[PDB]
Amino acid sequence: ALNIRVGGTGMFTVRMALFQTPSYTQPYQGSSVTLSTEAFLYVGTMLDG
Amino acid sequence: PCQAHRTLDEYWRSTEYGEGYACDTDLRGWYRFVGQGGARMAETCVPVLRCNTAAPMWLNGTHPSSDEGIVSRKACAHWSGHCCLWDASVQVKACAGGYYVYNLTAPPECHLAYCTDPSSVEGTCEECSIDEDCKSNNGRWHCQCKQDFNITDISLLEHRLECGANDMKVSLGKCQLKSLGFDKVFMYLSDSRCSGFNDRDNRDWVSVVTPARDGPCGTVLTRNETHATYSNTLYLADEIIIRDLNIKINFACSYPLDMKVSLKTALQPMVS
Amino acid sequence: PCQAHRTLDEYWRSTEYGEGYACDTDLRGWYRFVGQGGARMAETCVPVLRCNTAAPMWLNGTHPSSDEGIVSRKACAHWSGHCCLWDASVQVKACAGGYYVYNLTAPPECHLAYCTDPSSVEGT
Ligand SMILES: *[C@@H]1O[C@H](CO)[C@@H](O[C@@H]2O[C@H](CO)[C@@H](O[C@@H]3O[C@H](CO)[C@@H](O)[C@H](O[C@H]4O[C@H](CO)[C@@H](O)[C@H](O)[C@@H]4O)[C@@H]3O)[C@H](O)[C@H]2NC(C)=O)[C@H](O)[C@H]1NC(C)=O
Ligand SMILES: *[C@@H]1O[C@H](CO)[C@@H](O[C@@H]2O[C@H](CO)[C@@H](O)[C@H](O)[C@H]2NC(C)=O)[C@H](O)[C@H]1NC(C)=O
Ligand SMILES: *[C@@H]1O[C@H](CO)[C@@H](O[C@@H]2O[C@H](CO)[C@@H](O)[C@H](O)[C@H]2NC(C)=O)[C@H](O)[C@H]1NC(C)=O
Ligand SMILES: *[C@@H]1O[C@H](CO)[C@@H](O)[C@H](O)[C@H]1NC(C)=O
Ligand SMILES: *[C@@H]1O[C@H](CO)[C@@H](O)[C@H](O)[C@H]1NC(C)=O
Repeated sequence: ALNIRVGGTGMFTVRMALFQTPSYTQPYQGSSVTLSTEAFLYVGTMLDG
Repeated sequence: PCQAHRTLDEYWRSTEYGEGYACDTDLRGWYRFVGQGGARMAETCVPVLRCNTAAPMWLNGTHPSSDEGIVSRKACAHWSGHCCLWDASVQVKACAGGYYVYNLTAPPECHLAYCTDPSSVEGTCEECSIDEDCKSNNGRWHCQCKQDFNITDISLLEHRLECGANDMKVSLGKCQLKSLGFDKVFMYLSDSRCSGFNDRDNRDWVSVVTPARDGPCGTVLTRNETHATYSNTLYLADEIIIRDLNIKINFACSYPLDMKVSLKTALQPMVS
Repeated sequence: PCQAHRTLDEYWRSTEYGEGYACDTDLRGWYRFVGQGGARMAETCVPVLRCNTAAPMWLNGTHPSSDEGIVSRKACAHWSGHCCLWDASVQVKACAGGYYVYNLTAPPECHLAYCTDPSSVEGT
């Protein structure tokens, strides 16, 4: 029996979504978002790794 | 030869036509049979009274394969119930692609003409990939790959491993394996239910897809403080059984645990 | 319409909520507002920076009474101090019972979302 040893290196996929709303239902498709300091931000990081 | 010839778009030369009188003595040069009559001229002595002629003719022997050069055949003529009663000189030459060119001469007397069988119009060569030459063997076109693809040992075998996020897959260009001596391969994981399959992206490949999980195909996950590796074993053989030259591909690719994100949308504050 | 609509249960949509940045650029179709936020939406231009939105909207005019059919209204957008500075098109229709439906269309620009006043959950 002959044994060959090879391999690789892969990266998991992880993102963020700028959730327009609290409770994190809808992400953001834009590129420039303009708020006032008093407004809250609702974000997170998701994992399709 | 292959570039200097005349065509004959005639549907009446087929071996299905009822009967006729026309005889060929004005046929002079190299010809490319094209149309519903046929692309190749007959291989067996067709029964008498066919091909729009009382005494149809045929080529004895077989059509040459690809890459042979000039070949000489003696076309026979069937008449009076005795196959190959009259004889003529013909010169058959294959060509790059699915056609032939013939040195068509005048038979000794009238009432002699050539036929065309349906031949292998169904058989095509586009099914051969771009790296597969349009070769032929005994008149049947096959896909012989690059002769340059010649590797003797097995250590030099090419392994296309990309470690995708969801799963890892090991690919093998089937040209190198067919040059290695396996007309058909059998990629067996730790569980043989994980048999490989063919796929084409830039050339011919056969590949095994192993999910990047612990156990789904007997996959062994081994995670240390830094990374996490999936280690399994693959098995190759040209047949169902193995008697010598055991093949074991112990591939393992590892994913990270510390890793980063930044948002793709600019944000702008405004305050009084 | 009254049978073909999508339920919306959001407690943050109320005019009472502090502020956010929602813009309903994807809300397609007819919607039935439910929850503590309210079943009917805001009838007046709520003061700016509310309803989890920098610039929330309001339906100008009144809700249609029962047996009114398809009613076309234009949703006004209070922003920068000018109530109804931007406009949208809505189609509010009465429904059997104490609830309504709306034809909510995407705002021309983001930071534009709807509200729901407490309305008349008391009115039974
Ligand atoms: C925890 O486990 C992880 C994952 O298994 C491990 O990371 C590994 O570190 C070792 C030790 O350095 C690497 O070993 C490889 O060995 C050979 C040569 O000995 C080569 O394949 C590698 O060098 C290559 O590095 C680059 C890779 O493209 C290139 O510059 C070039 O190909 C080089 O030849 C390397 O030395 C092994 O690769 C990593 N695993 C990876 C990167 O996936 C880690 O060390 C472990 N931690 C412990 C045990 O504490
Ligand atoms: C087919 O090929 C032959 C040989 O290349 C061509 O020439 C004939 O060659 C033989 C042998 O030397 C001569 O005896 C004949 O006289 C040649 N034939 C002619 C017609 O000149 C031949 O011409 C080719 N036939 C056709 C029909 O193209
Ligand atoms: C609300 O009602 C309108 C009117 O039936 C729906 O259809 C729109 O009608 C106008 C006028 O013809 C068209 O210009 C629009 O393109 C139509 N919209 C669509 C999406 O086809 C409208 O769809 C309804 N809106 C909602 C949100 O339910
Ligand atoms: C033509 O080929 C056939 C088939 O093999 C053979 O019987 C015949 O003898 C051949 N003709 C000559 C003149 O040899
Ligand atoms: C919406 O209604 C309000 C209140 O009656 C009114 O001030 C405003 O002009 C209306 N908008 C349009 C576009 O007519």
